[PDB]
Amino acid sequence: MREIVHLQAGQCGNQIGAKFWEVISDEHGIDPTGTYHGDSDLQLERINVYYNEATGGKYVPRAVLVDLEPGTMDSVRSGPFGQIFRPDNFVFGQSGAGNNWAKGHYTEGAELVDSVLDVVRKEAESCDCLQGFQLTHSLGGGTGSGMGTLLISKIREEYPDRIMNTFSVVPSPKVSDTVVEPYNATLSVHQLVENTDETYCIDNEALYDICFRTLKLTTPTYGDLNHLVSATMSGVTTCLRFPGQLNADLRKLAVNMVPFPRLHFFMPGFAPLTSRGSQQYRALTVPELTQQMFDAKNMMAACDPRHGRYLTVAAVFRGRMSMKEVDEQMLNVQNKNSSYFVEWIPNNVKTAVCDIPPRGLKMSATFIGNSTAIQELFKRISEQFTAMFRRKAFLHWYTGEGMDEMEFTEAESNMNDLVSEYQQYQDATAEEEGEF
Amino acid sequence: MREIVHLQAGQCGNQIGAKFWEVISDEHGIDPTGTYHGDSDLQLERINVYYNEATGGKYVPRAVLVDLEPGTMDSVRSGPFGQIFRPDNFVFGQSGAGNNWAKGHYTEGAELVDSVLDVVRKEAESCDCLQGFQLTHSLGGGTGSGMGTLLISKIREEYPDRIMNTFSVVPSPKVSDTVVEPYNATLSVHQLVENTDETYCIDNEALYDICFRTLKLTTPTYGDLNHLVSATMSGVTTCLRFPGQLNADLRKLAVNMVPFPRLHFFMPGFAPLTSRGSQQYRALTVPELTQQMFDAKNMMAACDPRHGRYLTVAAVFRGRMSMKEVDEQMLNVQNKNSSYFVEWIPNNVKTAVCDIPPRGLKMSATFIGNSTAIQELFKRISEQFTAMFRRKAFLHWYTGEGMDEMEFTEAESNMNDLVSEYQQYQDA
Amino acid sequence: ELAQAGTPAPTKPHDYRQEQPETFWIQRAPQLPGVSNIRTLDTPFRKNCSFSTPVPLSLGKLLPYE
Amino acid sequence: MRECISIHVGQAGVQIGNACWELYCLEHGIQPDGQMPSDKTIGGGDDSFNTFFSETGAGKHVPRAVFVDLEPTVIDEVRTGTYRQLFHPEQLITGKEDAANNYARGHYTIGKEIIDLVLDRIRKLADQCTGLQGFLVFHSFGGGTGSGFTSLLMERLSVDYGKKSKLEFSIYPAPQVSTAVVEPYNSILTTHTTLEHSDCAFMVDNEAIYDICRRNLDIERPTYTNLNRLIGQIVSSITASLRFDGALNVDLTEFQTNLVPYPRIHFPLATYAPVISAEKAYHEQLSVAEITNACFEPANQMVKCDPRHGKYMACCLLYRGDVVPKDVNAAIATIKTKRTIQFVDWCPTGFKVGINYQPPTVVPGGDLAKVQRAVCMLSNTTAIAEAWARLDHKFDLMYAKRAFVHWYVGEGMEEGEFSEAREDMAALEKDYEEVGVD
Amino acid sequence: MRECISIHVGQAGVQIGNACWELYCLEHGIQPDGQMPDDSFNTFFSETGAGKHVPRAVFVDLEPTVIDEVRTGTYRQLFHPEQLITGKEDAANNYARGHYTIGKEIIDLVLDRIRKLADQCTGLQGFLVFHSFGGGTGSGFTSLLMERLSVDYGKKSKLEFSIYPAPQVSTAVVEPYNSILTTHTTLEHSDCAFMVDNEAIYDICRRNLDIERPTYTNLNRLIGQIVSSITASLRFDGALNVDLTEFQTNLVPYPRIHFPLATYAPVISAEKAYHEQLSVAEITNACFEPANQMVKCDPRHGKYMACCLLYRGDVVPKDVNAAIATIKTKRTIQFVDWCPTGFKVGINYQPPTVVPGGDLAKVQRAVCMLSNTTAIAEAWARLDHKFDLMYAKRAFVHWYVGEGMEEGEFSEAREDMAALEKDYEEVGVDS
Ligand SMILES: Nc1nc2c(ncn2[C@@H]2O[C@H](COP(=O)(O)OP(=O)(O)OP(=O)(O)O)[C@@H](O)[C@H]2O)c(=O)[nH]1
Ligand SMILES: Nc1nc2c(ncn2[C@@H]2O[C@H](COP(=O)(O)OP(=O)(O)OP(=O)(O)O)[C@@H](O)[C@H]2O)c(=O)[nH]1
Ligand SMILES: Nc1nc2c(ncn2[C@@H]2O[C@H](COP(=O)(O)OP(=O)(O)O)[C@@H](O)[C@H]2O)c(=O)[nH]1
Ligand SMILES: Nc1nc2c(ncn2[C@@H]2O[C@H](COP(=O)(O)OP(=O)(O)O)[C@@H](O)[C@H]2O)c(=O)[nH]1
Ligand SMILES: [Mg+2]
Ligand SMILES: [Mg+2]
Repeated sequence: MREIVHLQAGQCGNQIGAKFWEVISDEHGIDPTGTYHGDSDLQLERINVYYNEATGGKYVPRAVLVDLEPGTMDSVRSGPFGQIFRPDNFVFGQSGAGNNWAKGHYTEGAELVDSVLDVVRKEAESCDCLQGFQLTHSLGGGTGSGMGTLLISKIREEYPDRIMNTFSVVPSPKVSDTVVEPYNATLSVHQLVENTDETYCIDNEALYDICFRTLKLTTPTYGDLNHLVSATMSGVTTCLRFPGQLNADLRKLAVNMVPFPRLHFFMPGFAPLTSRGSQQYRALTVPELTQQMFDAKNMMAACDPRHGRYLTVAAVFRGRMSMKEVDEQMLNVQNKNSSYFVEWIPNNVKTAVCDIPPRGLKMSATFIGNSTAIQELFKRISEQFTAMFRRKAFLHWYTGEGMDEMEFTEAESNMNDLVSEYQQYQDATAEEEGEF
Repeated sequence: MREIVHLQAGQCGNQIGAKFWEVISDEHGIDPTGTYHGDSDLQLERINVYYNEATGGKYVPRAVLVDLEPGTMDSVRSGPFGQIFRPDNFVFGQSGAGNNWAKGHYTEGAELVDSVLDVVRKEAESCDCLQGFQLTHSLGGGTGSGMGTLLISKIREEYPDRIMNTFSVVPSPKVSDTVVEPYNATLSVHQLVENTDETYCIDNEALYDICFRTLKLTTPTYGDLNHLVSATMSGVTTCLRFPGQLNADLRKLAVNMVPFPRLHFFMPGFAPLTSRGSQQYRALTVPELTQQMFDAKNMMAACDPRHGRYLTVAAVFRGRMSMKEVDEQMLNVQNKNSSYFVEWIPNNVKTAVCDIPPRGLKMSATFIGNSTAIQELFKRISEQFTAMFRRKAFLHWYTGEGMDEMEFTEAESNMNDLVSEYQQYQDA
Repeated sequence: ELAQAGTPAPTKPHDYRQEQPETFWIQRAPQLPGVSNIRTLDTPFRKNCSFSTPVPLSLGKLLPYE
Repeated sequence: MRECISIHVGQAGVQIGNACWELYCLEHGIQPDGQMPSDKTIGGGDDSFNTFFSETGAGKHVPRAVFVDLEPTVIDEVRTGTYRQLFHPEQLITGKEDAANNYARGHYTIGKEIIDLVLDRIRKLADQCTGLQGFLVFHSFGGGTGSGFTSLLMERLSVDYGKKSKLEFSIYPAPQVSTAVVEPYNSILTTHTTLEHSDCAFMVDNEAIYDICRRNLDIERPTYTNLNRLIGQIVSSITASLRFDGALNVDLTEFQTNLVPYPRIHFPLATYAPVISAEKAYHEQLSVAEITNACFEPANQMVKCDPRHGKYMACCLLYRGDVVPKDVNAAIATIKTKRTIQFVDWCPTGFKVGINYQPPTVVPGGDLAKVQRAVCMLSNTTAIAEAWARLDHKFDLMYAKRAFVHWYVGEGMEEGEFSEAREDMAALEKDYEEVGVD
Repeated sequence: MRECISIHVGQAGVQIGNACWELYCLEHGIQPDGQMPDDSFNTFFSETGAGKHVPRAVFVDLEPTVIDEVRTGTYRQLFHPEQLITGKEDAANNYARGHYTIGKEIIDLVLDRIRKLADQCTGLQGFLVFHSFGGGTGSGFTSLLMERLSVDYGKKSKLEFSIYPAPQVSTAVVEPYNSILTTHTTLEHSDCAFMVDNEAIYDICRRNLDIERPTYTNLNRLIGQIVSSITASLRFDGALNVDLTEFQTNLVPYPRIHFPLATYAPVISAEKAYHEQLSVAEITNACFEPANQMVKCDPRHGKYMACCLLYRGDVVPKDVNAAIATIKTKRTIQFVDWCPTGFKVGINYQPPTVVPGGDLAKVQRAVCMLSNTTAIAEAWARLDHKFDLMYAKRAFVHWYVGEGMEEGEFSEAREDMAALEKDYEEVGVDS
């Protein structure tokens, strides 16, 4: 009735997507074979949001998995929870992109998109009332950022009056493992700023930082990093699937956050995260969620909001709970932190409450934060791209595939206009009106 | 409701806090695991003043531990009452100061304050009405004095309209076990006099003198010294937790004991101290408490008020008792010694009474005293500082870490002005 | 002087050139992201491409979960 | 499907191929007979051997490699020895007379007779393969066949196969020791076929392996068998991303993107860590942070060149065993803080990281220890410019008096090859200094 | 977490290293294989993926005739084979050979090995340097090893336990040239430096331990007890623990003076251990007696500038403060007028351990003192007399000029020694 079609691009997208379907099948009570083994009756009331009915009482996900290397597709097939996916939806090539954005966007990925859009159209038209799409990919690769941005451009032209989420893994300076990351990054940010409704910046430094000093975790494997990524992406759309006292889906969240269509780069965060040696020393109460949600430790990007200004924020709560404390605690942090919150817009906090908690927890919360402090990542990508493009380094790997040198120049101008656009809104006088 | 945030700085601050949380968890009936195991209802009525609420009816102290060396932190966590503290409250640095005030205050303490001010703001905003703070630190070492003064200097502007207490281990001439100790004492009193509501002077000479003359213990370990000082530190905030016939919180003590804003150096004592041989033979009577207190041996500093004048006097009593004998005896000790009190302040006595006695004891008393005799202490520190600074001794450990020579000059001049201010009330 | 204990006794039989060392990956081999189908008794980290090959250019193999 | 055709040309190529193919058989469980004892009845999910072996209906697995040589005296050891049943009879191409330390003899005179048979066997392997990653070349600069016949081989392979990857494993002449006299002539006339006709080219010299196997593997007098074990260990580590499943997978064209900033600059530096004896493995703690610094240590380099006087341009790291991603980022971090090494200002993040699960194997009678962790590194450095200029001085010193030129002119080539191959090498050295300017 | 990488250079350095590391193994319960039959061992022993503990020490010598019996003896399987660096052709008691000619071929191997041990320290307190002033490798090689370590590592702690030549009996004749030419170069390249003298420890074992026929080995066991008591507070917990930096900053009034004296008490035989009363007052009273000194100089002619006490075992802080109080009143001791309180007190819990075949006995409490004293000038001023007497006719000078050093290095080392003595006296001059 309100269907979200899932899109996975690249090796990083498939590792995230495999854990995401594992975390919400447990939430809805689905065995790896495909049937339903649960204890409540409201788990099947709204299950067509992500699942599609099959014969014999079997549920298959509404996901398509796309890659340019067949090695990942067999791994995500033969994984712990890879049996539930329909084998038609596994679309793949034979030659990899090669950590090259030009191969994925112009030459190699230009032939794979004919097969992908036929499957996407086939799966989206079957919905009675399509709600929107959702994509998980990484900007540091070739088959996720080269061809994932092409999937962005075709879908937005075909389905204009639809809402599209993306979960972009923004590249990181300190734990970078690929030399040509700023080449792949700045050629894709222009595609995400023009043809995407919501963008969430998920960074591997913050996933490592949460797993080190908050969880006190010994070995933070990629499964543990994707465990945090699947947390916010399960919790952001929990008002769609479960009833609550104050319901707000992702479209109502989109209206209350985005003041201008060029400002849609957000920051996620999951509130109730404790370590094994400190959980039984802590009480689970609404002020304890609000304190752990708003500090800069739990932000899932390399952005410190102290340098910037919080533009507009969310809190999506989960659990049976009395929302005086929800209506009081974010007012208290509104009145205290006067400088961090921009005074040009009053009472910018958006509130939603869902009745059904996650499995095994009685209370939980999720954060979405639009801040001007996101512009320091684009400036860091700009300076690393400027310092290397000026010497024409690694350029023959890109200019030999047909794209000329002016695409880089306009990619610089589009990002420099973006970082300046955030800068005017950060330093703007509210109590004045202009020439208009 | 009215909540006190505890601070511990340095090895001495950690040892004095571990014993203090050991004696008031027994006062409020708390097992080593943390669960309440009591016998009355008055104990549970006021717990939020010092403890938080946790899952399963557990209480964790509202305390933060600060150190620059993990060696003392491990012994505190491995002690009898080390499980009750939250592991997030422990803040340690990987490189210590080494009895140096400059390391703790300028270079090494600058990086570590971002975590402590994160943690102390994290749990003080959870108070519905924060009553005040509390600090315990030692001036004989730079771990808890260089940064201990910087923590005071950072918390003052952040929380202006509060009250904070500090328990300073003021160094001694005969128990002087570090050479650069006058540098650590002088440069920290300068910061202490300007940003502190209330100060306490505790000296190890007086703690050794008490356990020798009074308690008759052959081996006075630091646990016995921590027992003696924490019996007063619990004894000063009893009106907040246990109701009495006449209550007096820490702000009510401060308004009657600080007549001028630079005069807040008080020296404490504890009245009912008795040996095991003399325990059978004493009689628990109200004049016995004030006669064992106003004895000059019983004090907890290396100074004598016989050389000075009692500016103001406070007494806090513990136990269900008659207060007519309290008013009679304290008037008697005020009038019989007419030369040890100032002429310009009549009724130099502040009195408080708490019903609930300390555990295992019938009646008790605690005394806070402001007197001119503290300037004897400050001159003793300043005469050793000026006998060793004037030859530029040990100056390369300070002038090479980002400190010019003018900080030493202004530290002497401010201390010279402070003893002159204290001196003018000895005569006038 | 005095008595020194020898090398500790091996709890399990060990032989190099045939034995795979204990790793975190081989401890959690069926539960890892990135691990293909497990049909080998020697190492579970040998690649399987039964699902990845097209319908032409394929020998008759065994698909996973089939 | 993914798979590489490895060619071994020269007497150095055959002897490298023997010690590397005995590693591949032990890694996949292949007997010298060619059969696989495992998968006797069922269990055909294992296809990690598909990159190097071809399955036959009798269970025989033949390698997809060709052995090319002009003298039969070293190739008849392979036809007689313990691996006489594994190799195909027609994949060991044998000439009649050797080039006899001569570029012109093996390029213009003798090298034109067996070229058609080699290109026939390559086409049979190329028609049999379904998806080809690239060609692997194993040869030596100093020999007649390894320089002369190899030079015509890359030009004929470039005309036939255009976009195929061509990796090179060349035995560069050592600076002070060697085994011949006309090595400067043979090593400077082969610069053209390694400049325009090679996608990647790893240089190794024998004496930089000699001191490594003396002071690290604690054996007092190694021989050529011990050199080829360390040389063949790197090729397994490069191709381990294709064969064995891992967390991060690096294709052949994956590290070419991250190590070739310009087409003129495709000369990385190969090194391996750890290289320790079974004596020292009992004593030394072996960790991820302690093996990523052995690659950066100039004493453990495999080319006699010092990166301290050079500067790094790009780096590629390949890990084997239990190397969790936590200690990868912790050890790369402290590499960036130390100022002994230097990076170019136009490459801010110079690292490429690949992680594979399967630890390396050992051989019976071998000298390396059975370890859990390993790392090989391929780094671009300006310190190749000082490696070329040392041999460049010896060539100009020899050519001033015009020695041995009558041995080259009389075979069919002009005398203008010496001056031309000197000039473009000088332009290549002039190229390397300019890129190194900050 | 804490670490202390020792370096041993010279034949005296190897012989001290054998006695020091035998004590370390028996104190921490280490077999010579390196096996355990708790993380106190982590400051000296590195863990291994085989369960072995490898010491954090580097042995350096130009003589192969003393490293081999380390490689052959009881601890032949404990030490890593690359930690025992051995040169060739010796140094032959020459500063010039050990510095300019022979020492420059093996200095790269030592600094590469130091890097391979200093990459394992999350936090390193400092290096300990053991060397002898007399021989060539302890003099020549240590002189430029200090300079290269100061350039490579910025402000890491550098402690010295040097062997100063005895005024009466010694080994060599050219030892004044070797001793002076290092004292000039250990001024600006050393953080702290203790001195031990052989003939005083000969007097100690003669009249206290009742051993009338000792060797270097009975001597070297006493230095090992001192080094153990220095790092005792680092390894094990105590009432008032002390790190390397604390007594390093409590013993230098001025940067030019970093030369304290190390004494030990009690040092008595097993028969006298049954009789004597070992209280903390009776062990601190023996450190002030000049007959129980370790350097042949009397502090009664000098002045105490700073002092550090290291109590070990069944000690009480109450009786320690009483023993300090009774010392401060007598007039045999004398402190300077600008230092009213010169004491630093360290207390450790664990009693010292003995080794079989030793000389000491079961003791419940011990003390090690590090007092900076104005009595050491008579050691340098007499060595100024010995050197200038033998430099007067330029004897043995051609043995030094022949390696490549200028004659003017001798003259500038004389101006450095004169300036160090004229730096020295004004601190002893009262106000
Ligand atoms: N690393 C290594 N190099 C080898 C080995 N065997 C031979 N070489 C190299 O081979 C060179 C000698 O020339 P060859 O390659 O044998 O000459 P060729 O390829 O047979 O050509 P011709 O002898 O002229 O017919 C020497 O410089 C060695 O560096 C080996 O086992 N390992
Ligand atoms: N205190 C002390 N000094 C020792 C001991 N053994 C040797 N020495 C000193 O070492 C000096 C002689 O130098 P050596 O240590 O024998 O040899 P070296 O230092 O390596 O110098 P070269 O002989 O030139 O190589 C003598 O003057 C002794 O003072 C010892 O056990 N204790
Ligand atoms: N958070 C997260 N990051 C991942 C995961 N897998 C890979 N990455 C990151 O993605 C980067 C490489 O992406 P890549 O595989 O080249 O993207 P692709 O080529 O589009 O598949 C690396 O720097 C990894 O840190 C994952 O499961 N979770
Ligand atoms: N009264 C008292 N004094 C102590 C205690 N512990 C240490 N001290 C004194 O504090 C001084 C050393 O303090 P130190 O450990 O350097 O403090 P820090 O530098 O802040 O860690 C010594 O002179 C002791 O006399 C204690 O538990 N009680
Ligand atoms: Mg040949
Ligand atoms: Mg010697």
